[PDB]
Amino acid sequence: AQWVPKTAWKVSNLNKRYGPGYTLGYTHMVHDSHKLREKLSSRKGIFVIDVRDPGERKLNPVPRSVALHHHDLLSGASCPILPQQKSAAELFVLASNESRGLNSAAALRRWGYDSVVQVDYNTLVEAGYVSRC
Amino acid sequence: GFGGFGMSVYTPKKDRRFRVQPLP
Amino acid sequence: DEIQRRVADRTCVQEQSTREVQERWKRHVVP
Amino acid sequence: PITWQTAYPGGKYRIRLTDMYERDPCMLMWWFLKDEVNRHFVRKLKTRIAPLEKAWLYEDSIHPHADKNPRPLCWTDPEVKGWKYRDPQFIRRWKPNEFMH
Amino acid sequence: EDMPLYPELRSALRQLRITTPSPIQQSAVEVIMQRKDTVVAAPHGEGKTL
Amino acid sequence: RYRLFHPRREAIPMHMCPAKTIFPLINSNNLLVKTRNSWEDFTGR
Amino acid sequence: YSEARSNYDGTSLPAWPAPGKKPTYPAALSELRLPQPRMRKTRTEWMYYHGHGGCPGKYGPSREIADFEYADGTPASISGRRFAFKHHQDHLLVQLIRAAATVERYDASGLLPRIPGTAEQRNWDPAIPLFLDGTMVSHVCSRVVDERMGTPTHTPNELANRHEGETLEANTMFATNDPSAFVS
Amino acid sequence: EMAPELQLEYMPVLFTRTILGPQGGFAGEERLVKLEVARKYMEAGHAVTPTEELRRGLWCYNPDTDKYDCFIERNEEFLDFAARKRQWLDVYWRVNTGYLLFGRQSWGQGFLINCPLRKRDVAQKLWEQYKVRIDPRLIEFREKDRRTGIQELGHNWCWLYLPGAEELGINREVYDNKRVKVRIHVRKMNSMFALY
Amino acid sequence: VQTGSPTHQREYERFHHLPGDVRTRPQFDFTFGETRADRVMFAWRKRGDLQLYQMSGRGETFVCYRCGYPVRSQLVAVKADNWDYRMCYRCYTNTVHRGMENDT
Amino acid sequence: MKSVFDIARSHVTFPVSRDGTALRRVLKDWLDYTECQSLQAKPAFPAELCITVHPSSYTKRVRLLLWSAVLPWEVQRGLSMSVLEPSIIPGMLFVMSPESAAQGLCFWSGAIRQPIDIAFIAPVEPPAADTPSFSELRQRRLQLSLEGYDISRFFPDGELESPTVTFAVQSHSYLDPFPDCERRYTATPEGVGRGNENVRYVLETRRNLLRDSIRSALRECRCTHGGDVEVTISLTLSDELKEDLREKARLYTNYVVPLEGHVRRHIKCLSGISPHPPIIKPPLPVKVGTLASTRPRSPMLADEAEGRPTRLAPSVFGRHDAPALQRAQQECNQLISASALARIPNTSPRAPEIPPIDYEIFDLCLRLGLCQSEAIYYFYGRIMREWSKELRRLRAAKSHGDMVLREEDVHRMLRLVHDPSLQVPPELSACVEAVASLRKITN
Amino acid sequence: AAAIAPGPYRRVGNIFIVHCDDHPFKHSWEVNRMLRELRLEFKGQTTIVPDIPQVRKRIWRVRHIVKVDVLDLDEAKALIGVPEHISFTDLASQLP
Amino acid sequence: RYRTAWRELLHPLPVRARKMEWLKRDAVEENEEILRRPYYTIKSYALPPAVGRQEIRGGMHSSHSLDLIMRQPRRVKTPEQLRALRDRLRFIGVTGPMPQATSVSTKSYTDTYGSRLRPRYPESWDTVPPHQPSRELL
Amino acid sequence: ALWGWHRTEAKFISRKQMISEQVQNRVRSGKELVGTVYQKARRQPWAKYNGMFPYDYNGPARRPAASFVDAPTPTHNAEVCGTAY
Ligand SMILES: Nc1ncnc2c1ncn2[C@@H]1O[C@H](COP(=O)(O)OP(=O)(O)OP(=O)(O)O)[C@@H](O)[C@H]1O
Ligand SMILES: [Zn+2]
Repeated sequence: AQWVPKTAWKVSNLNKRYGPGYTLGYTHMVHDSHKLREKLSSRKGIFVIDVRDPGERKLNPVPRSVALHHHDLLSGASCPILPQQKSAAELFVLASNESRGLNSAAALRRWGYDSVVQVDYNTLVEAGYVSRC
Repeated sequence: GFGGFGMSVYTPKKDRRFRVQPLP
Repeated sequence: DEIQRRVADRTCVQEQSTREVQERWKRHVVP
Repeated sequence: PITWQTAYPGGKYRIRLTDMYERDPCMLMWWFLKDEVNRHFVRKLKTRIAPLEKAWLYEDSIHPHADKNPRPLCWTDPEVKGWKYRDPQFIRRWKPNEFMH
Repeated sequence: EDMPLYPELRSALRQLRITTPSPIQQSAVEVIMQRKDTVVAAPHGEGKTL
Repeated sequence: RYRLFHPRREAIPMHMCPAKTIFPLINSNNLLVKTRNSWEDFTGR
Repeated sequence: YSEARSNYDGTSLPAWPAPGKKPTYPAALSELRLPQPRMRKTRTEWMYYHGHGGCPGKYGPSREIADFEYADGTPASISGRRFAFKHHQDHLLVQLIRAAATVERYDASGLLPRIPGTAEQRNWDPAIPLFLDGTMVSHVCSRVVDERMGTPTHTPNELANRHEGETLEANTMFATNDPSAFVS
Repeated sequence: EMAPELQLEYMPVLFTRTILGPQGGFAGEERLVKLEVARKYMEAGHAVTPTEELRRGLWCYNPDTDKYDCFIERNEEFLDFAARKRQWLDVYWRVNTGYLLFGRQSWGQGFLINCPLRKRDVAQKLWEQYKVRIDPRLIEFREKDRRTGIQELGHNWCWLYLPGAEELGINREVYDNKRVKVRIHVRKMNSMFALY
Repeated sequence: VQTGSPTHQREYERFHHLPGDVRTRPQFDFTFGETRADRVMFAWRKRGDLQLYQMSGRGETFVCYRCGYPVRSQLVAVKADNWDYRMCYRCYTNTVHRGMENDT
Repeated sequence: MKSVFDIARSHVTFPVSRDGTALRRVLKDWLDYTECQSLQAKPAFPAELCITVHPSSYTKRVRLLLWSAVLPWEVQRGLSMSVLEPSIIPGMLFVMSPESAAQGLCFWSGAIRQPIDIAFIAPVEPPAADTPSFSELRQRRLQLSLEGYDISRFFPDGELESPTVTFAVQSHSYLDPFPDCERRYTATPEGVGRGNENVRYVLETRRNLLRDSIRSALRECRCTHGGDVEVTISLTLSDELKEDLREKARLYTNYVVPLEGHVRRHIKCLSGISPHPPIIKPPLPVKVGTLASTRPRSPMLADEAEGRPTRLAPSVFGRHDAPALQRAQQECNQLISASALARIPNTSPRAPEIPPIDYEIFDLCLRLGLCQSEAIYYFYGRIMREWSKELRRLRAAKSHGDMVLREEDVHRMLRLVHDPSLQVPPELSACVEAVASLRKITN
Repeated sequence: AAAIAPGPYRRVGNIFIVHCDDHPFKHSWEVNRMLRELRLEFKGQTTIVPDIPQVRKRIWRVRHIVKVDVLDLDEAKALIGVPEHISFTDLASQLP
Repeated sequence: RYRTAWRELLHPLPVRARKMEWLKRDAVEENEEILRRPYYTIKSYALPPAVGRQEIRGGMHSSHSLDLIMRQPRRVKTPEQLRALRDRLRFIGVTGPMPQATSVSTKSYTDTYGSRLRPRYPESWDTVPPHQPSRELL
Repeated sequence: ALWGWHRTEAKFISRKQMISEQVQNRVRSGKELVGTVYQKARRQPWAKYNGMFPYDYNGPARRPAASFVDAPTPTHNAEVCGTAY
């Protein structure tokens, strides 16, 4: 059958009274932590980018994630570090503020990575990706 | 180019040098 | 085809039997 | 228009191409040859007159220059140019190995 | 009313029976309130002092 | 046409003056500089 | 005898392919980021591609190869122009080296901002995404030229009076994230 | 989080009637407004002192009845919707208030320009001197300029289509909620600012 | 400018560098047959109340009623066939571009 | 057995413009026909696939029963939740719009039972007919044609009436079913016919149909190679299939366009959009001008009169002081300074009243391809916001230790998410899954 | 392959090869001052500069009289016959 | 179509000059697109340098011999090997003493022939030596 | 080449005009029977317009020719073709 384009769903962002950002519908930081362990044990790689403060990532030292800044991610200085397969690869953004998480997600979408999901440090601890202690 | 209004008109020497052929 | 379509549309006074018998013979001989 | 000046006052003769053709058809070709020559040689009377005498104009098709055996010079005009046309659509010929793999 | 003035200053304009800024009072008042060196020049009687 | 479009790297070709001219031993591990400082210090032919 | 020299070591890519195999051809259209208009490479672009400086005797073999050798093999002599050209090559080399070293020092110190461009470029280009967190005559001339270059146009006084310290806020209500609208 | 010396020049102000401008806001908005303009608003009657009861609920001006009979309860969704409507109205006001300035080269004193403009250049200068980010797809030239864009020298005007009109309900106060007319003045400038 | 003979370069091609109606072919050609008394060689389309004319010989200096300057040129714009009110070509092009050819 | 024409003849009576319940019933009956009826129950028609062999001719005719899919819901559905086989071979024909064929055609294996073979066919004319003269002939005959089907979208070259036109294949691909519903799942034309405007027909059929046909055709090819042989494929549609395609295109252009207009009007209504001596002289509407008055002073001035406001500008009727001007302003309810007139708009501060969301129509639009983009643009943000607020409420209740959402609506949205025939954005999918997990609601 | 590249990460800047294409003396004194800072005097001169914000600002000011090409550090190490285990700070410290 | 006809009538530049002006605007847009690039770029050791490149096709460009090396993988794949090459890397013109505890019998050329003396070099068009070592300093 | 009197009665015309003539030959077959002096004197082109169209200056409009790339290679290209009869 004919494939409805994925970009056809971007027209809802043009809604003025109900837009994504200008009462919030992120739904990424609140996802169930059960599927996170399954996706973990299936992928078993480095696909989590943490975008937060240096003091915060020192206080919560997630070893497997890669530390980046949202300004850097939007500028695109980390293109060779990115998985280079925009279709198959999926990314997990570890951010403190929902604002920074959404900005990093928008930067990844602009660079071509549509499969990006936000995850909190608490959700990561509850799932077992960080393996706190 | 083609001078406008304010620019004075100057008559140059006609190009008499030999020109190559305009092949298609 | 073009000339017959134009002449039919511009005449508008004819009988479809003559146009039908030829296409019927075509259906009977060609395929 | 084809215009020229004579020594008499107000003698600015102005004739049409039709007038010059009904007078003498060779005059038009000679005038255009003179123009094309003076385009590059106008300083020296020698360099602007001597070439013209090498042209042998003839109104009709007959000419007495059959002994010199003139070769039929071939020349291409700079106007020939093929503007882009629509790519014609045709059926593609496939291959058994292409259908196999 | 379009220029920002304090209410106690509004009463001073009413006490002086002032009702409309003269041309030199229209272009000079807004400049002084921006704290810039100004040379208020106008003929005599155009309300320069105020 | 005087509006040329080409990578200006081509305007300065480096194929003829590699690092072996500025540092003769840069291909090896030892590093040494043998350069011509200016055009005034010319002993002559 | 003769010298066939293209680079410093006289090496070049294989100019002739394998017998029967398809040969490789350069790019005929000029290096233009836009597909239109398709323009054939001029002779100066061809020289720049082959390695010259756009002139027959500006760079490349025609300038680096010697002109005469003695019959017994004794080479030529050094000329003033030869020494000047060698110094010019070394000057280009040291320019590149010092530029790279300055970039490395800036990177090590941290003076390379993550935000691309400059303030003027960010105020001038909408395609740039919005980021959200001795003598004194030389100095005064630099300040004057900065004041005259920066801020080419100003917001009209009806929207925001620049003297009253009023500046408009950036708005992204109708903007789009995809750069197709700005690149097409 | 402002500095105290800077905050001394501002005062918290609740807006009763929606006002457009760099020191404006929407009906039922709390903002740090400068002293002079805030005093002007409070004297005109468009502003109120932000008390706790007023932060809870406010009365606002009604355009249909021309009286402050519209009681409004400040809620999160109301604040979001009113902020979006204020953004739309501010974009419209910016693009419909003043001129746009273009400066390019033109050899001689001719009437047409050397290099005609395009939607990309229009959007660039819009973001530059209006601080409004829009995509070039919303800029639609005139019937004569659909071919080569803005080419004349002097004064021209283009159409800019704003999609978000009927969702927020602006068709009453605005002249035309569908589109807006951007007046663009093109001139000859010096080399450094002409650049073409 | 004059860069050729009238056989190749027409007389109305001298002002080809100036912008406006001269870059088009004139409608009337009085250069053939008898010569006019005022030595006018071409006349363009009558735009509203203004019509352009090209003289022959050295430029006759006239006074444009729009700018007020004495103008020496071969191009003259006559208003409503009244040869007392003339216009230089520059004022003519500006009047047309503004759309004042019917009013002025 | 059941026919789209019978469905339309039944829906003739339903008054759509007067009752929204009637439009909802129309959409429900269309969804019923689309998802509750079998592809074998839907009518088919025969067509012949010919294969000519050029040696260096042999013809191979195959009987094909083709189901015609021209409607948007049928096209977006395809061979989803349907089987081809429960001498003649089944198949499906898809007709694309010219605007959609201009872009890269992309098909996907959506909820198919058997692996499918896809062939991108297009109408081609002999070079003697591809001259621009016959092109202008066809354009004139189509612009003069009185048929119902839209020429700009349906058959812009006239491949149904022209005798010399042949439907030839230009690209070949295969679609494999996903492991959940039963190795590439995406099909796109490649090589000849890639990104062309004439490649507008898609033939889906049994996997390796062309492979088996070429195997059966290459009989003398073995000895021809033993002692460089090309193959060409074409399609011939029978007269009944031509008539079916024409009638379906006509029914589309005469039924769905008013239906699409009514759906858009209903969506706007659900979103809340409804179609519609003094000292100071206030603005007045402009006076209607006569012929000579509306005639500009110059044909070049005829362009400036394009953009003119329909209202005059306000003014004052004398020279007065500031208090007099302010009193005149407050008495006439009109401001003089254009700056203030622009900065102070008479705007209703209240938010527009909006009736609740209609998940049923939101699902119907997505499942029937009718005004899909409009329905998304008008309801996706609202649905996401309401579901996220409900999720926040449920998480607050969970952390602590009647509801706005209806259980039927939650079930419908869960069906929409878990339906493999459609692709839902990951945001909405995960949101609905989390809300269902928190509310303990399944299926 | 679809995973983020592991291992230690290094920064790689850029350098600008700027070639003048129009007569600078024809323009005003400010653009001429900027080109003089960029070390360009006549038409047809090519220079090499870092990618610092100052140079970026200068090139943004004179972007209509010069054409610029970008070369990263690895691209420069490939263009000039210098191994990869040798940085540029040492080369700058070694040159006289 | 009076307005567009008059516009087509008057033009300040001919067609070729307008073509060159469009080429100038294209060069300016290319300069701006080039300046819009970021400052640095985070790269990895093992992966080739030409993996993060953002970008008239099917032909060989002048940078073919360079993009070959850019596409081939890197040699030094770890900071361990990097420092194992650096600690062996040595300078000569460095101002100051140099380690000699490796071999005692070897003497550097500076210590052997002083500083004001250099070996005689073959001076020809092919190879040029540095001149005036006294002027070589400061 | 002209077959009749005026330049508009050209011996070679476009296919659209040719189809127009073909349909007129059948729709108006009655007016062909009689030749009246009225029509004879009306046919005289002494009053018909003869002006230079834009194509009379720019040449006939360029249009692509029917390509025959699909034609097989001539197997007897060296042989000479004979007369018709
Ligand atoms: N806005 C106003 N409306 C009416 N009267 C005014 C206004 N402003 C000032 N005046 C009157 O004008 C008078 C003269 O003002 P002022 O002294 O400023 O004039 P001046 O220009 O300073 O004269 P001079 O230059 O001779 O000193 C004052 O007495 C004052 O009452
Ligand atoms: Zn004048």
